[PDB]
Amino acid sequence: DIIVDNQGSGCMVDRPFREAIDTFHNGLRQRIAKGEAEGYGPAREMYGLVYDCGLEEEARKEIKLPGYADLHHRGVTRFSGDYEGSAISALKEILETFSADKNSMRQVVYPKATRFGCSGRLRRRMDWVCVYDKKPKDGESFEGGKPCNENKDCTYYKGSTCEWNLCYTFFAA
Ligand SMILES: [Mn+2]
Repeated sequence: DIIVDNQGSGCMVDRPFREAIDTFHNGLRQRIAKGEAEGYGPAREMYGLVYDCGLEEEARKEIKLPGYADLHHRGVTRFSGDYEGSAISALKEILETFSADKNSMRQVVYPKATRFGCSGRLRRRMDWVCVYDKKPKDGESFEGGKPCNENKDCTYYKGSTCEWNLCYTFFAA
C-alpha cells in the first residue's frame, strides 16, 4: 500500500501530513475491502482514493470560503484539534479522534469515491478539510461485490487497476 498521486502542485501540504491522511484513509478502506475492519461489515469492492492535488486545492478554497466544495458537488470532511507538541503528532491524534466520528467516516469509507485531497491551516490549533470526488447519500448502502485480486474484479468504474486489493481509476468522470 502506497500513496497514488495525480497531478502537479496544488499539493502545498508537506509529504508527511499528506501521507499520514492518505495512509489513514486507504489503510482503513483496505481493511474494510478485506472485510476485516472491526465494525465496518462484510468484505466488498473498494476503490482506493487517489490523492489529487486539484482536490487538495479545492480543500484550500473550502477552508478560505466554507461552502465552496459543495458548489462543485464534492464530499467534504473536517477535522480539528488544539495541540502543543509537534504538528505531525497532533494530526496523528486528531485523526484517531476523527475516526470515532461515525458521520465523517461514512465519507472516508464510501467505496465509490475514487479521489481526494486535503488541506490544513495552523492558527496552537490545526484545522483540516478533505474534499472527495463522490459524496455518498444518506441511507445509501456501501456493501457489494468483492475485494479485487485482478483488474476484472473492479466493476464500479471503467478503467480500473487492482492493487493491494483496492481498485484504482483515474477517470471516474
Ligand atoms: Mn496486479
